[PDB]
Amino acid sequence: FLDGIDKAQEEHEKYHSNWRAMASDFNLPPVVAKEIVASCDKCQCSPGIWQLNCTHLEGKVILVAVHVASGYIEAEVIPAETGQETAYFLLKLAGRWPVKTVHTNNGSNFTSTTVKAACWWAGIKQEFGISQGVIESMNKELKKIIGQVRDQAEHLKTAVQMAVFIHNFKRKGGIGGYSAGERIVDIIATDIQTKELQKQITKIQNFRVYYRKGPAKLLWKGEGAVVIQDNSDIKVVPRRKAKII
Amino acid sequence: TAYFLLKLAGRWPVKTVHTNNGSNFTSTTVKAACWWAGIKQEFGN
Amino acid sequence: PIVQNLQGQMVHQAISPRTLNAWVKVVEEKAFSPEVIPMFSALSEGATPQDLNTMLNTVGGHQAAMQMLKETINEEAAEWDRLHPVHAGPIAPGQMREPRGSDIAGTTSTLQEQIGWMTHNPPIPVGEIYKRWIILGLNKIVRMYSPTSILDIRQGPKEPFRDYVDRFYKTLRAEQASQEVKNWMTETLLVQNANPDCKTILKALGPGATLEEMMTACQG
Amino acid sequence: PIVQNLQGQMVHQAISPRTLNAWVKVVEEKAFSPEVIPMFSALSEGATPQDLNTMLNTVGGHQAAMQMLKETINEEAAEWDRLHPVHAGPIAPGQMREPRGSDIAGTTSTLQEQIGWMTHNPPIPVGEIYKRWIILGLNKIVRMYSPTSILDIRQGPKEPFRDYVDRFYKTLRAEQASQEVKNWMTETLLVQNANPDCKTILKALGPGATLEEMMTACQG
Amino acid sequence: PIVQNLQGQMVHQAISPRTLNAWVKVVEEKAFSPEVIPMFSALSEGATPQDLNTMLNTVGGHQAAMQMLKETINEEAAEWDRLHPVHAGPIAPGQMREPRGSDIAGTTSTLQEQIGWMTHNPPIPVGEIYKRWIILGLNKIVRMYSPTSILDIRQGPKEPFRDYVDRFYKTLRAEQASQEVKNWMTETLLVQNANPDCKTILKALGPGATLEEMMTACQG
Amino acid sequence: PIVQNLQGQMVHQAISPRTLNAWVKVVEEKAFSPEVIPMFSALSEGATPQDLNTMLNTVGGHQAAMQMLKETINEEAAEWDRLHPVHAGPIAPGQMREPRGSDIAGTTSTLQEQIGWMTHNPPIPVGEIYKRWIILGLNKIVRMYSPTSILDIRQGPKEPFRDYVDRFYKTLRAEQASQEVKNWMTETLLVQNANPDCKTILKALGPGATLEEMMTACQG
Amino acid sequence: PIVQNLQGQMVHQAISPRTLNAWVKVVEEKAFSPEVIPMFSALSEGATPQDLNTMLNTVGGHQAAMQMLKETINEEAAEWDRLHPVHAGPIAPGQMREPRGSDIAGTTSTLQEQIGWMTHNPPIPVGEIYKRWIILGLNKIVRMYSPTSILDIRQGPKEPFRDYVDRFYKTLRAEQASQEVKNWMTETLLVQNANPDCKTILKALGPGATLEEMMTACQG
Ligand SMILES: O=P(O)(O)O[C@H]1[C@H](OP(=O)(O)O)[C@@H](OP(=O)(O)O)[C@H](OP(=O)(O)O)[C@@H](OP(=O)(O)O)[C@H]1OP(=O)(O)O
Ligand SMILES: O=P(O)(O)O[C@H]1[C@H](OP(=O)(O)O)[C@@H](OP(=O)(O)O)[C@H](OP(=O)(O)O)[C@@H](OP(=O)(O)O)[C@H]1OP(=O)(O)O
Ligand SMILES: [Zn+2]
Repeated sequence: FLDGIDKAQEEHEKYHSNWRAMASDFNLPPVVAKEIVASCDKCQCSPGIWQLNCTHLEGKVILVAVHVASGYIEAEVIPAETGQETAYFLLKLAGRWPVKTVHTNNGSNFTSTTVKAACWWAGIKQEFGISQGVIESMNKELKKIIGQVRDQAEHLKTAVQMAVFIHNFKRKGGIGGYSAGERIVDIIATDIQTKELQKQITKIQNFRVYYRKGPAKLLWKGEGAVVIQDNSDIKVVPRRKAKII
Repeated sequence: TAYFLLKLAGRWPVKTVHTNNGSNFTSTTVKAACWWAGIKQEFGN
Repeated sequence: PIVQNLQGQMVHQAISPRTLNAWVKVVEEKAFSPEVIPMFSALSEGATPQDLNTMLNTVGGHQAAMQMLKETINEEAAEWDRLHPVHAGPIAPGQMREPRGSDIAGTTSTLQEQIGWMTHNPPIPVGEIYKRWIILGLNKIVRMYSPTSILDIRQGPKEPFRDYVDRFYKTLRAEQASQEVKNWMTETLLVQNANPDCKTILKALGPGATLEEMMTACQG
Repeated sequence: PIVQNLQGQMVHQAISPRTLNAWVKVVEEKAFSPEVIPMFSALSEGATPQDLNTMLNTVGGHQAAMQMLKETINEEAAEWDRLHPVHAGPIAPGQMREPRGSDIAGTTSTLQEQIGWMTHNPPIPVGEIYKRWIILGLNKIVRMYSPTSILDIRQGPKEPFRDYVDRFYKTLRAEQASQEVKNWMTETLLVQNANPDCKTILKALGPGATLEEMMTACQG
Repeated sequence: PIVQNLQGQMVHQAISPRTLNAWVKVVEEKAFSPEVIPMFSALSEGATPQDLNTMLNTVGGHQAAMQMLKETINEEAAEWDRLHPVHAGPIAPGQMREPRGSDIAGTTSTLQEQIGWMTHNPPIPVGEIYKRWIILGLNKIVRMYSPTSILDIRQGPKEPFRDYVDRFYKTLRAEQASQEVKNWMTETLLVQNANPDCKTILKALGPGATLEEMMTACQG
Repeated sequence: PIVQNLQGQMVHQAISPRTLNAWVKVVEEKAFSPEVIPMFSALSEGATPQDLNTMLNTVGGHQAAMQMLKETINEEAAEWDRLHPVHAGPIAPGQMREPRGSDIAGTTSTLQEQIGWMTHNPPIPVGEIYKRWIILGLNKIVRMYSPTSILDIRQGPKEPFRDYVDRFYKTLRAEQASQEVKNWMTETLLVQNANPDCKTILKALGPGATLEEMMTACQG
Repeated sequence: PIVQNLQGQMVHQAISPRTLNAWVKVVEEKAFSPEVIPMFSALSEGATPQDLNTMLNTVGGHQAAMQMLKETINEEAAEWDRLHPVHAGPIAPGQMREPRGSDIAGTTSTLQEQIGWMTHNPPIPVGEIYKRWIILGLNKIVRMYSPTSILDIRQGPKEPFRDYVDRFYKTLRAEQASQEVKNWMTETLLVQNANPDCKTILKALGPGATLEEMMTACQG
């Protein structure tokens, strides 16, 4: 806040970011951030769930992939519509992020030989036909930020990359006011630590609980409740009628 | 090179970078690209 | 290649390795873009049909177009054989009869016959006829490799029209229409298929407006 | 092109692949900056109009510039036809009549006509006239391709005057005007729109001094 | 360029594209370091002033130094004209008048006049003089690109003396001054700007000693 | 540089740009190592001192070595002037006195003086003397740029003899001394500084054994 | 090197930088495989001993091989001195001193007397003798760089016979042997060391069959 108004103005003249981003990053009250936004003439699921789609912009085809559970985006303008570039983008996004499922349509390029080879090589599950409202809203938001930044852009690729860079970091999301990158980092880190801790205790703790049936294994005991799993089915019972051995 | 640097910035947050003195690394385009993203450019660990 | 000696006589020479290396690398780098069509005539000046065949055989891959051009060469050789009456009888010393289809194709005529025909008076531009046949084959190959037509191209609502007109002319050069039709389309299509503001400015300018004034009027 | 032998005559030669490759790569890489204007004259000395036409045709992309060059060549050919009307009467043996506009453009004239005209006594500078027409076309195309004018160059507050005057001279050289007008620009506009501190320093220095004092004055 | 026939007379030839490409590449790629002074003098062993101008104006970017050298060339031409005015009166047949300032600058004189001057008896190395003029400007150009002075060089606490003395000699060579003052400063400023340990070691060796003993003591 | 002419008197020749490009490339890519000594003599055969200075100034960076070699050149020139009788006074046409200490360095002598000296009868190999002075400077600066010694190379228990003898010979060539001491060290140190197994093998082989049987016995 | 002038006589020339650069880079980067032996004989044709030793010592790396070949050159010089009687006596015009072992190595002789030997009648092929000595040394050093014997090549159970026979032939060529023993080995060893299935297949095929039958039968 100490002389941060000047920095906020000099960075909003270049980014045109939302008021909450300036408030959180630069430690400014929301009122002055909203005033800065107004004063600008240009402003008024599992982690593997990824959706890829094709859009048309100024006579150019663009393939854009979105992380459904975190809002992360990645777009690239394909020069000539062919499945080879679709497969190249798929393998690049696989090499940059772990993906377990693909949500695309039944297009010819989506079912290309190279795309199928790449998806089989990566072991990614394929699901044709599809939540889409979030994809459409992100598409319109990227279109409007592209329109905003096109005045200072020379080519389409640079403008698209600038829009992606602004959207993924300089835009606070929903719950908690966290950007797409923060959300995806948080969710993948939490998944990693939870799976580590879950795999850590399986070797040590092994108890057998009888209820009402069979030798089920203890999963969680406390708060007057026993949750267990038997025959790949999870059952929750009260503390009564449950013997722990 | 500036396009690749912009892609890297769009994927991960970068604050500073150390690089050698190659001809393409000292060009005006990469200088403008790092001026945009506010990358602390250092030549020369 | 056949290069005239300095204050001497035209003597046949071997093809330089670097020229054919450049030809094959530019063929493999580009997917038979129209710009390679003039470049061919920039590399095969005064070359015997045997040299043309040797240069043609250097291509790696893209054999469908090579088969198509070979078929068109064969049919053109048949047409040349059928249109020109075949002289029969003794061969005059120092000269030779009209080349056959396989002779103009260069697959049977020896180098000595090619040299004799080149030095024959009146001149025999058999190599030039073969080069023109190859040019026609390359034109139809470019038509084969055209990814889209010209009448279906559209201009983006917010696209700067510089790239629009650039790609419009790039696609236009690939067209195999008559010159008058080309003039008509380059006068009507681009002015009738623009953005509303630029099209309004152009129709205000009226007909007979050169493309320089066309683009300077729509500058933004 | 056509090269002169050691104390000999002017003999034709095929186009060197290195020259055309360098030309096309420098055109692609350097876009349409003015510094390519001299390079063209470095790669076209003693060359036939056919060679210039081939070199213009080899470059791919930017087809609007090529179309504008073609139309300017056509109108210059019309001007040549208009200033030198169609001659009549038999031509003496060993001589060829004055080339038409199409012959100068090279669209209807074979290389043999160029060879005859170049070696004719007195020499016919058809190639030089075509080169000058291409130079005028390139001048107008680089005037067209200039991103902005010269009267709107604004110096940033934190921007040092080094790159400011560099781009000011870039736009000045990109502008086509008279030598006296350019001198007036370099005398007034360089200081009339500078940063206020440098403006005051230059006013303290006094008009009528070399720009070396200007660059050594406002350092920092 | 200007060459001599084998046991014959002097002739003029076109400029090799390779040399111009290498010159422009080496100028643009690295920097405006002092090694441009030898490199340029290694690519102009005999050429007309028009050739020098063509080699000069092809540079892309950094037009500020180009304007500096153009202004220095103009003032040198003016001073040459005022100190040695071209004598008036009749001109003897078979010769031509003395080149003017515009002639040595190459702005107005044609290539034929330059060739005639080079082959004249006695020969006029006017273009060569022009080259030396450019050299003078180039010196000032290096003064443009010196980032520091001859005194603000200091050795870091973790910086070995190798790159320290390398930078010191680089800045000394970038300095345009007398040789005697350079010798005076290289015998004194080296020890003053050195880390205390090796500084005191080399002082114990003896002041004014050559760098051989200094570097043998400063090892590690 | 200096080119021998076909049954004719020698004439001055410029330096090919590729020669300088290769020289600067090999200087930059590899640090100061003995292998640059032959390469130098492979690019400066019969070259004039001016050409030697021009190619020496082309280097970039490492100016400390350049200053050291300039100092050694100056001291060698002073010694040469002291040992040979100084010359002065007028000389008959077609002849001139021997080059001074500054003339052999090329800092005051012009190209014409060097040409006259090399074409003199009998010729004066001043260029060869300057080249051998440069060779001595290169030897001493390669000795300067050798970090490791000859008496410190050790063979590891698992280290093969191949790279051991390789580095031994690297250091042997990097060290400048008499031939006899080089033979003594290359006969004694290699066996005296090896693993015990190969040491006993070589002792069994006996003194004075050839290197081939030595290394085919130590191998394994 | 010494080259044949067009319709002229033998003329000495320096080594082009391209040839030596290509030689050193291919030697350092590709291998010490025997296929480099023809390459050398394709580069040193019509050379001089000075050029031979300059090319020999320029290449860096693997200096143990350089010392080995120097030792073999010294021993071959001793052999030449001892087998060929040394004729000591007066030297008359039309004759020069007898070639020596050190003269063949180009150590005690300079370039001009080597040229005189080349032009001397009767011709003295000292360069050819040095080249064949280098060939013998290179054969010894390529024998040194064969890590495996010829009797230890065994086909792996899962190893395809293609690369197996390829490396078998490579090691056979690298092996120093006569023609008849090579024929015996290529007739016996390959079938005596194959996989059992192809072993029985080729035994069923029987003798008197070329490698085509063996390779068509061992597939699968
Ligand atoms: O055009 P490329 O296929 O890449 O080959 C070039 C070309 O060599 P050629 O003229 O023999 O084909 C260069 O010559 P120019 O482009 O200047 O006409 C040459 O340059 P130098 O001869 O001056 O070395 C260069 O070599 P380099 O890459 O070392 O600069 C070499 O490339 P390659 O060496 O890779 O074949
Ligand atoms: O040796 P050649 O087969 O006759 O080819 C040469 C050679 O070029 P390459 O080494 O690239 O093949 C010359 O280079 P130098 O050997 O003289 O260094 C080159 O001269 P430039 O590279 O300086 O242009 C010359 O070209 P030109 O005849 O134009 O002087 C060119 O001859 P070609 O043009 O016939 O290939
Ligand atoms: Zn805004």
